[PDB]
Amino acid sequence: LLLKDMAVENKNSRDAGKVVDSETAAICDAIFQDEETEGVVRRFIAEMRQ
Amino acid sequence: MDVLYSLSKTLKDARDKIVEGTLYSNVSDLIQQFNQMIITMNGNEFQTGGIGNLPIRNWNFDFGLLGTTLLNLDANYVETARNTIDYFVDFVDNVCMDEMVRESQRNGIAPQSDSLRKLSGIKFKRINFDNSS
Amino acid sequence: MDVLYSLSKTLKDARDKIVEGTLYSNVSDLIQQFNQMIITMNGNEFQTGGIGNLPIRNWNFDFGLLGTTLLNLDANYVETARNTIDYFVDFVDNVCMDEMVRESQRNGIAPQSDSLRKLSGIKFKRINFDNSSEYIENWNLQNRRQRTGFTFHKPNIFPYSASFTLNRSQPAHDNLMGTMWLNAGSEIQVAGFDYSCAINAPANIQQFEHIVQLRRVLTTATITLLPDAERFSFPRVINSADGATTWYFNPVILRPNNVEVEFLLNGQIINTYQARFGTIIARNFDTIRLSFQLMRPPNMTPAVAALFPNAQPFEHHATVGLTLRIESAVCESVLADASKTMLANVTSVRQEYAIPVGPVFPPGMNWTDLITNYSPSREDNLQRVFTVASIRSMLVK
Amino acid sequence: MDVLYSLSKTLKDARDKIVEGTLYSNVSDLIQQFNQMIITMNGNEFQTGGIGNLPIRNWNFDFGLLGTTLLNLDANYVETARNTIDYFVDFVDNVCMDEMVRESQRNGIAPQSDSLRKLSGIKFKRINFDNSSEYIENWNLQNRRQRTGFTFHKPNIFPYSASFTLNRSQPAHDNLMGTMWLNAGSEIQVAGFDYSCAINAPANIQQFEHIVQLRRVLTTATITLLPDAERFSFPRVINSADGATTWYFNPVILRPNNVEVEFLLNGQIINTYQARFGTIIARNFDTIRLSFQLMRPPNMTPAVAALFPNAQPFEHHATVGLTLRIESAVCESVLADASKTMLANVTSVRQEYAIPVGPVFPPGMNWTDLITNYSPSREDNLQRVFTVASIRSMLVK
Amino acid sequence: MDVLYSLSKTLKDARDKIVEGTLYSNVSDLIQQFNQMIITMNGNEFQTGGIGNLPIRNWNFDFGLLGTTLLNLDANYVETARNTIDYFVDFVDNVCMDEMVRESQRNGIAPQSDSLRKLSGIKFKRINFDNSSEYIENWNLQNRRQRTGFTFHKPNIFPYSASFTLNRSQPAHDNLMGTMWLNAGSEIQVAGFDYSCAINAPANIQQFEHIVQLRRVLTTATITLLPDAERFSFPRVINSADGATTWYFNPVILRPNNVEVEFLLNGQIINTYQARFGTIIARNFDTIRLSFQLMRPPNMTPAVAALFPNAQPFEHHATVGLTLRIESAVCESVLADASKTMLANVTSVRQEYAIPVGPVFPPGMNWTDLITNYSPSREDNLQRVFTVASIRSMLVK
Ligand SMILES: [Zn+2]
Repeated sequence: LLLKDMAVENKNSRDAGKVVDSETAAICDAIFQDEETEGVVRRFIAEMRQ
Repeated sequence: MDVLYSLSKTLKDARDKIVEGTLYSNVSDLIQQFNQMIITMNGNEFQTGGIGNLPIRNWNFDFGLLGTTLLNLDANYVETARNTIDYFVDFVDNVCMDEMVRESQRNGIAPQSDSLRKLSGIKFKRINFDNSS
Repeated sequence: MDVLYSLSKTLKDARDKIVEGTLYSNVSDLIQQFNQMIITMNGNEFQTGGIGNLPIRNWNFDFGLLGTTLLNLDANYVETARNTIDYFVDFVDNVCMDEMVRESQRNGIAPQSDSLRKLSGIKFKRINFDNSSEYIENWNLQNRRQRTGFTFHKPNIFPYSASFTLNRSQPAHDNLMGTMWLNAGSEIQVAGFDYSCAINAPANIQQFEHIVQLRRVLTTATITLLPDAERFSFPRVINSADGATTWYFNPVILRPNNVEVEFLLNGQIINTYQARFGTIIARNFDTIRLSFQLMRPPNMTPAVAALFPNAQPFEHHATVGLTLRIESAVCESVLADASKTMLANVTSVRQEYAIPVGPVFPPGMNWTDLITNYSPSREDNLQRVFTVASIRSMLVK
Repeated sequence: MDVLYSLSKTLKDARDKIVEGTLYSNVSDLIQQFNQMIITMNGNEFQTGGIGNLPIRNWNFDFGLLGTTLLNLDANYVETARNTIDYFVDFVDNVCMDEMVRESQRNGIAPQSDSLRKLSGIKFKRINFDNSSEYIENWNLQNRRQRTGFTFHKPNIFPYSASFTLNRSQPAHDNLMGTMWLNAGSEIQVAGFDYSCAINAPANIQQFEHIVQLRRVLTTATITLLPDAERFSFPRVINSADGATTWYFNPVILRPNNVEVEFLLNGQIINTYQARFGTIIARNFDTIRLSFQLMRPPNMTPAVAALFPNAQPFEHHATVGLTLRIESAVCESVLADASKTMLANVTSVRQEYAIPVGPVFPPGMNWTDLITNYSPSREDNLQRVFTVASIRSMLVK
Repeated sequence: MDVLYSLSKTLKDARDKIVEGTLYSNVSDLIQQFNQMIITMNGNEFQTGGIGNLPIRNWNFDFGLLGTTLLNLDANYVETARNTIDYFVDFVDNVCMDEMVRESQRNGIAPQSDSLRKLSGIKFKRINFDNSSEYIENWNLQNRRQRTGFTFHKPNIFPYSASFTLNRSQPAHDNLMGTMWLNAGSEIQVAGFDYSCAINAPANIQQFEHIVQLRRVLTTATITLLPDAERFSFPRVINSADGATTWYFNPVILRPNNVEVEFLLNGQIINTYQARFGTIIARNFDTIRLSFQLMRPPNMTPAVAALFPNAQPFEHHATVGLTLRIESAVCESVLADASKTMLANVTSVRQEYAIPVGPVFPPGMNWTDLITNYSPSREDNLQRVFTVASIRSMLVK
């Protein structure tokens, strides 16, 4: 296995982010918006770069 | 000189603020500073001792950055870090001691050791920080 | 019970083979066993303590498992594991100790504590594994009604006994004949004395004998037998048999004559050695009989002749002796010896927690008292209690 | 360090489980571990020796892995393997020895040699496994900070000390009162003597006491306590305290009266035994106090009365004594004992290679000197050095 | 031979790791090994016994394999297994015993019995496995002709010897000078006596010396050396050298002066200690030499002066002594010691079955006789026989 072959854009956040796979992606964008999710969440999702 | 200072507050605020547990953003501003260092260093070779009973030790730099990621720092993250710190500690000790014994009349306020003279170099100034000690 | 055992070898082979770095495929077979446990446990509640100065700590179970995955182990993996182990350690300790104090006249061979009684339950049997620890090894072989066996360096078979027997005495205690000895642990020292130096004895020889009956049979014993009893080779002032006065013993030592050691089993001579000093083997015996004589020297230089007059006062007391030490032996029953810490562990846990004297063991787990009246109940309880101490020492020393 | 350990259990479980005829699958889990090693190694070069008479040999690695397609090994398989093992054996030996000689005051608990310092490196951790060897087991538990613990037979806790204390003396040394003793290894013998046989003493009783302070706490100790000190039961000519003359000791032995043994910990009595001879347990102590008395016999036969006149000269010297032996015990610190070869291994390697005296250990690794001033530095160095000796003995004896 | 070994570790690791409960996965690697055996055996036929009082027994093989199916183990699984094990146990016992009796001069190293000779056959080699049992470990290393080594507590290196040597004597035996000693097991006690208290000796000092030659080299020895020989500190009446009369020994003990212990190897001093009492290390030696002196006290209180007149009769005999004990050591040759049961096992099996005296071993496997004339043949036979005893003790104690 290899990962580049699964690269995906973490639509949100400042440091050009390319997360694991589609599902990984979805989830992020999803939660990002469920307003009742600790400020730490967006943060983590955010800055966490490949 | 001032250079030297940083090297430490770097490590202290490091061996201190970096521990199994802490949340991410409490090291963001710090982590950076750190890496910045490793970079400037890697490639340059050093030498301490040569006087009296002071062992002549050789130092080399070639360490990987960091996994600027994981949220609530996992144990594993630390240990891979602490291993890198310990080489710098054992380093600085030898650096301090080596410059803590040489005396110069004419100009005795300036750096003496081959170790430090090299630090006052410009290419290193990229490190200085938090001079509150 | 056997259950219990596992719990440990699990943890040991765990706190041992699980270190930052090792390759997974070294623990694959292990990891499994582990998890299997957690499962069987989770959903169970326990309670230990309640006696004397022993705290009553309560426990519950609810744990996640372990990724099986990863070529090698990362530090993080360990710490999340060690945290789970430490709760089990601190657990077992409390479990052992709780069953290491209770005694039962009836079934002193069965589980006691609310903690363990629950373990012998069937639903827990799914955890047994690797029974190679010498003690459990023998626990099983016995439960199946078979031939047991243990190993001991300087076993502790002789209850302390230090006394004498005057075969010829008189009020003044100026012309005595008899024996004095010290039986303790794995050693026997015995001296035969004759104040008259066999002056009026047939063939000028006085016969002596010392018999020691073991409370348990010893097999495969390696024994050191030496002439002389150093312990009884010096001047002494001793209390009389009735305690009313004191007598004087002023020995002069001669070589024991016609030494014969017999190791008997149920009255039968199994091994016999005639005047053989050094290392001898006694393969199976429940009794030791030492026979030796004092023979008046037929030829004496003046200095010697002067010690042994034809008439009283007898001022130098002719003495012959023997020393016998059991270096190692095998016993079918547990015993204290000079190397194992079992007795000390059991005795120490009871002392530390101020455990009250019970119906089976003598106060303070006193060895002499225990071995002197080594009843079946004391032995079954001792074995249970020694086996638990050995399970505990695999993790906690 | 732990690294080091593996290297061996690897080889042992290797030179052991790898023989002409075993089914592959009995080593599948093993084989792997092995190879894994070779890999991590190859490439890096080492330096051992470079001190005293110790040779400086250079080791380099260039090896091919092991089988993978086998079903019960063929002789040929072994030999091609054994050839590779032998280079590692001869290696480790040189590695152990090189780190078994260096000492350091500041940090004498860490790796010293260029050989080992390189091993603690991270890129090697990938080897560690099966940490069941009692010593390494305790090495780890200490790095994390917890309850360590070792097992010893006839522990060597008492530095050699053979002396006396005259509580009543005079130039002629014809009416002395005091004690003499021998503390050595795991044994203590002490005698109290009173030339006057307590003729003018209150209640005709002379009190004696002997205190021994251990340099380390012993727990779980199984101890033999016997009345009398045979070592001090015979006539002696001894040097006076000031070395200016010699006195005469002519003992006659009486039973020690009101014997009380206390095992104290930080000044507190943990265990106390009153006149109990035989086997006793002392569960945790750093001090032993033996108190005993000489009581003038209230009733004496003529022969006895004659030894103890109302006026000098006092020609027979009343003596009472005790003998105490620690058969086994547990200590949180490494110690020499009567069974383990660690001290002897370390001392022997240093002697054979003419290793110069260093800054930590006394000349010749002298046990008495070491235990007398058992500093933290000496203990950390001793433990490091003992653990290495134990790693070495798994392969080389 | 190695074959034999396996057979056991197979059963042990079997009767141990196989029980009502555990997961298959923990024995998968094991189960296999087992079956593999049954196969190789089945079809073959054996014969054991036939000598002395040893019963003759024939054995055949025809057994089913093992269910390599289940996820766990059900009680029923065990019982159907244990039944098969018990036949092998009762087998091996008979196999061991049968080869543990036969001796042979020419080739006293290789197998003897019809039972074992058949095992060394090639077709069975398909069974070797896990040789971590200290003894077999060394059995192999010796085949490959390499450096062996065992571990012993209170080894048994000194054949019993208790005697004296009068360096100055006369018919009346009233002014003797010489030494007396006891060498036995791991201990030596030697006393030097001078009835004249060196009154006419140069520098008023009498030199003594005691040399003991070991039959095998001991390495890594931890030794206790103490001043005084308690065994020779009391009054004795001894037989004269020619057995024609008896002399009187009335010792008074003085500290040994200028004590020097040398541990030599092939005439070379390997270790030397000057007046060092307590624990000392002797790293490699085949000879011990103890030199010590009696120095007449230059200053004497009246009581002392009275014991040592300028002219005979000499009534108090000045004596100095030493005690040396080898607590532990390593030997390249098998030896009896204070902990191992090997000698006792071999001796016991031979005694129980009334095995006739053979051409190699002394009657009764007498240790003193054996170690006194420890020929290569006796050692090879002893090692074979000790290794078998150790294989047997893994299952039968
Ligand atoms: Zn012992």
